[PDB]
Amino acid sequence: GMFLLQGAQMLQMLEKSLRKSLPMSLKVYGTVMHMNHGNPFNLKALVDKWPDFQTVVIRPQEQDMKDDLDHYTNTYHVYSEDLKNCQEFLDLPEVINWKQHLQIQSTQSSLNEVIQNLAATKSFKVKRSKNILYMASETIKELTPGKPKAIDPEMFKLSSVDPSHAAVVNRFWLFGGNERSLRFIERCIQSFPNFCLLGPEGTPVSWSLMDQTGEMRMAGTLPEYRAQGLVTHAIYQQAQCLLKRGFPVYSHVDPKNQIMQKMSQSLNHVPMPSDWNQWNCEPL
Repeated sequence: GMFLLQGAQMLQMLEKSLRKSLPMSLKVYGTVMHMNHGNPFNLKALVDKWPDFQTVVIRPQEQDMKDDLDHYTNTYHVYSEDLKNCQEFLDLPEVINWKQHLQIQSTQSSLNEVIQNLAATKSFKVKRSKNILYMASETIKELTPGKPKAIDPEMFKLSSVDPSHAAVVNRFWLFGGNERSLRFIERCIQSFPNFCLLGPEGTPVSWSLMDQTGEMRMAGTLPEYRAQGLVTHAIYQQAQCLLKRGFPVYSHVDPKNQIMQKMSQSLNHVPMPSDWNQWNCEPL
């Protein structure tokens, strides 16, 4: 079937049900937690059956998805208990619009075969980004049962990124650098907590953001400030505020990037048995 969840009662039930499938449901779980805190990205939760769903999809509003090329906006979050059920659900045109450039995100790598099967029936091609999934030790103990190196406090001050400095984050985001990606960063900075270290001139020199899934995202440093462990400070603070607000602390790292794996380990972030995945889909 296909059901659109409506109202806090249903969205809170969905959040609680997904808690039982962490960490593989984490990408969806974090997204639903933010829908339950004002739904700033105007998303909707779809399931194949209620209350005992097999497949959940979080998707944006059709009339916000006016630009077929805006894969940052055209993002879907998926978790499924039954791969055949998932393929039948994602085949429904009200669930996913495969005619656009889009992103599917999940911490469930087994969805790869569902997406490859639908690429063959829905006339799209796929490029998969697979990264290591980290979670804070503290989040692991609560949901699925560590400090930075000292820097000079006269040199660096903790703050948050002003929306007027989105451009710097976007400038150094290696999956961004363009206008559509800037607009996505601006929505993340407007909607969700973020931390930066200000340099001696009072502008952001390192930063940690969050997106609509609750994941820590888009960490970076000004080139002149690299190799000083400054991003560790921004991510540590971001993580501390998430813990305090009762949200999961999670992130991902490219297997190539040993500096960010080491930094993750230094903050007691643990690599998980689930992977981080983004399937970039566009029509043939």
